[PDB]
Amino acid sequence: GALLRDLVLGVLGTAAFLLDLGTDLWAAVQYALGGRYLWAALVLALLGLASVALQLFSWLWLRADPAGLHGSQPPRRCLALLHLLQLGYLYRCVQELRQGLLVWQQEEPSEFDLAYADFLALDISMLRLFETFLETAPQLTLVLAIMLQSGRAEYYQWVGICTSFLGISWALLDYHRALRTCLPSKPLLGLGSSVIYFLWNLLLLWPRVLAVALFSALFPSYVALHFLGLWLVLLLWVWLQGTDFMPDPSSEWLYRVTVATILYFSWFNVAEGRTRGRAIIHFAFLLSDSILLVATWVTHSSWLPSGIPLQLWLPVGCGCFFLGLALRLVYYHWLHPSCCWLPQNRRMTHLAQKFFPK
Amino acid sequence: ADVVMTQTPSSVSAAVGGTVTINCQASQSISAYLAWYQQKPGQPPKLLIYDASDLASGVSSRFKGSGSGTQFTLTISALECADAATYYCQSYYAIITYGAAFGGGTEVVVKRTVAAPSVFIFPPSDEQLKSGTASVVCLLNNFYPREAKVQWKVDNALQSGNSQESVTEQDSKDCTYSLSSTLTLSKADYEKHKVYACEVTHQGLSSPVTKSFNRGE
Amino acid sequence: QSVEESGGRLVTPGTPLTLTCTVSGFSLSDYAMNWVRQAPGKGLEWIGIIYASGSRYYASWAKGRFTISKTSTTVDLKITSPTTEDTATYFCARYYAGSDIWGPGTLVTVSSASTKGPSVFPLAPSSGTAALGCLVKDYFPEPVTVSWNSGALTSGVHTFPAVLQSSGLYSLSSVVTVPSSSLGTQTYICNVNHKPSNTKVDKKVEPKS
Amino acid sequence: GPPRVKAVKSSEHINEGETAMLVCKSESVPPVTDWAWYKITDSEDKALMQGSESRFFVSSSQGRSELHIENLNMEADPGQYRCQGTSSKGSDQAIITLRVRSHLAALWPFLGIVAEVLVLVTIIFIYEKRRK
Ligand SMILES: CCCCC/C=C\C/C=C/CCCCCCCC(=O)OC[C@H](COP(=O)([O-])OCC[N+](C)(C)C)OC(=O)CCCCCCC/C=C/C/C=C/CCCCC
Repeated sequence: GALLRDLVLGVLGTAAFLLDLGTDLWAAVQYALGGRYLWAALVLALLGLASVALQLFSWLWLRADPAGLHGSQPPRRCLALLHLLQLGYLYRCVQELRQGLLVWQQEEPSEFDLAYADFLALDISMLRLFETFLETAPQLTLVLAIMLQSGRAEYYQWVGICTSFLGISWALLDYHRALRTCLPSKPLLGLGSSVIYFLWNLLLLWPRVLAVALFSALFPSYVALHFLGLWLVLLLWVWLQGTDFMPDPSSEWLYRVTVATILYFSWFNVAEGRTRGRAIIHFAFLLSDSILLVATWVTHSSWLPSGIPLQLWLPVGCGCFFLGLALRLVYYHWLHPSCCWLPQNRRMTHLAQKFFPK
Repeated sequence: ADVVMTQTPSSVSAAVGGTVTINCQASQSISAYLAWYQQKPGQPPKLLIYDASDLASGVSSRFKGSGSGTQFTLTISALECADAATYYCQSYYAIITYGAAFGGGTEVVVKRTVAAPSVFIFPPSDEQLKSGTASVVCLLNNFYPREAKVQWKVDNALQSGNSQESVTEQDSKDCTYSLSSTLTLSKADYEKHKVYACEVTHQGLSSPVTKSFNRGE
Repeated sequence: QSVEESGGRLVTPGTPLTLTCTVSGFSLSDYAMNWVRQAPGKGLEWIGIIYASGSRYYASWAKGRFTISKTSTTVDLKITSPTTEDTATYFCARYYAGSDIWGPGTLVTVSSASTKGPSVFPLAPSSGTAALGCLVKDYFPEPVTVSWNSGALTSGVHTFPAVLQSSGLYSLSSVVTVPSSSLGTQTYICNVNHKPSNTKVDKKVEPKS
Repeated sequence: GPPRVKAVKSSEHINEGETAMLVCKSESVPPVTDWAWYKITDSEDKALMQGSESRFFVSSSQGRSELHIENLNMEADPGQYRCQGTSSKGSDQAIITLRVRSHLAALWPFLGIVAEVLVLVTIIFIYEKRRK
């Protein structure tokens, strides 16, 4: 039943990704055909940048990959162009889907083939996490800012925010699933731990997105400077920190950039094993920035059209923040197993080991 | 720098008895110094609301202005057919420094029930031929919605580029439209062909209506 | 309390032009006056304002291109160098709170073409309600007024807005629907008036045998 | 009877460099023919003459008067203004309070942001470079 579960979950995940991309393109087309071209240009640029980063990540991973992945129907030469054409992610998805389908169809495939399928699933999970924090979060913030600024919310925008929510949920659940699966003996009920992890992560992530959206709608010309400054500071922090995630040392600039970007929205373990120090510092920084943005919105209150109910969304945001903090404390202090320390996915092992210090 | 007014949406529709809203966004703080105007086609505009909320003299209570700062909104209720017109906002906050720029305009279209168009055709008069030009007129009368397609067929041939359409605004009494299509041809071509038809397609027509005539007959 | 503009006409690009707005029922020393223009089928552009004390303020885009002045009873708006982009209807408006009292407006056309009288042709009634009308074709510049039976027939009168033609002259038709039994007994005459060419034409529209 | 005048906005909050427009209105009959604006000061009220410091403007019509103050200053402009209308049957007054917001409060999310960035960089740079 494990093979069936893995294949169905992978199909659901790829379907969700496809849906997110489709709704994003639909919203861009709607904006372009209905009016202002700046919104369409912004979403197109954001999507392109996220896609370029993902393609570079996948290409670098395949290049660094040692002897393996021999079931590559497209020639290595063709593979590079395929990834270059923003088709590397889709290639990984279809590769995992085909591998899982073949494994399931076979009466009992060899453990080597099973391990290969697991390797593909772990790699796609990592890419899903990077893709969600690099595209869904910025897209969600942009959509919310556009809605709060224009004042006219549409069905396509509502569908886009709901799809973004579903994508973030699946991405976080799958990432925690992989992290807990890379640890030996699986002694705890991983489904519950993954559910609570995703719950607190999304509960504290949403308020940050809402705050950034409010700031963007109140001062669209300062978002660039604000994001660049915070992103540069986070990048410098990562530079001061240790990073040995992928074999290529020079190519790690992409990893540090992605880590800084994901840190700009939530918490993502970087390295070492000392916790409660950097997590607390990060939480204080995030809280201060969110409070500052909220204060700016309050100061320039009468500056947006009467669209989405803010006197109703804000209390929900504060409640979600409190609930997320409580659940995060519960999951970290008590419900957090560590367990200490054939192709084996060393990237996932690296992350899991740096995620479970004890 | 002159204050620029951003009036949205460009068009807005509602059924008889409904309610519409229009938003005007000022480039800077204008406090409560925004006036609303209603301009009907041809006639001069008419002041509806001043100081962003005070109703003008002799104006029905259906019009209600709200807002302040940089965001204002006009709302109409129990929409009658006599409300079909273009509405404009205008800032007058310290005109000596920011001017009094007007809004882009908001065409308010009432949505009545569907009405089939009465089709009539008019051949060119002998005097116009004496002059040396022939104009055939196809008149679509008292219909709704506004979208309708008129097609000119001369000896079963589909014409294009030698005709001109004109559409009137919504009637104040029954919210209906009227449209004229004026096919223009020289004397020679007019005498060349024989049968002239006007294929009219509209939502209120379950089948394309074709009014036609024969030259001479 | 009312106002009435005058001075609209056709002029060649560059020739100056002065429009006059005559108030009635109030003094110009106790109220300000605005000048607002509107291009054909466009929105309203605010041109300028003259206060009661005499201070004059002009819109940013119109600085220098216009000049406002006033006497004890009329307000004058002079255009120093009209361009093709200066053809529009001009309204004068009393400024109290916004602009309450407005004028009928005068049309100013700036083009190189010359004036041309209108040609009127009858749209004979077809053969329980018949339609018939008058085709006002090949005239310039705007506007032309059409009335039925000296203004005694208004119900069912549809005057279509004019449209630019290939030749560059305007054309429009004025149609009207009437009871079919009245075609034999009631005389329908259309009265077209084109002030820019001083052309008055009363054309009867008789039915066809 | 006696006239009754009231302000359109009893309290306003503008910023320096711009131009405030205070306006009083009245609907009594006979209408208010003449209007006069005074600025309240300690123990005395000073008349506001048109053309003063090339920045004041008064535009008065029957029953309505606008006071335009150009180039809002942080020292002399804020305060209380009194509009007084004198119809043939008497006179009335209204009080409007004007505050001038400065660039200190206007550029609040710029200084705030750069301060937070500075604090963050110092915190991490001592927490890692030397403390860690
Ligand atoms: C090589 C360098 C790479 C890294 C940097 C590159 C990109 C990252 C940053 C992107 C942000 C772009 C900001 C664009 C600024 C210019 C906007 C503009 O000129 O106009 C914006 C438009 C204005 O509208 P208006 O005139 O009506 O405003 C009237 C306002 N008032 C009423 C107050 C008068 O308003 C709007 O568009 C409102 C909506 C704005 C939405 C902003 C979303 C920001 C999202 C950030 C997440 C980014 C992640 C990047 C990750 C990269 C990983 C590699």
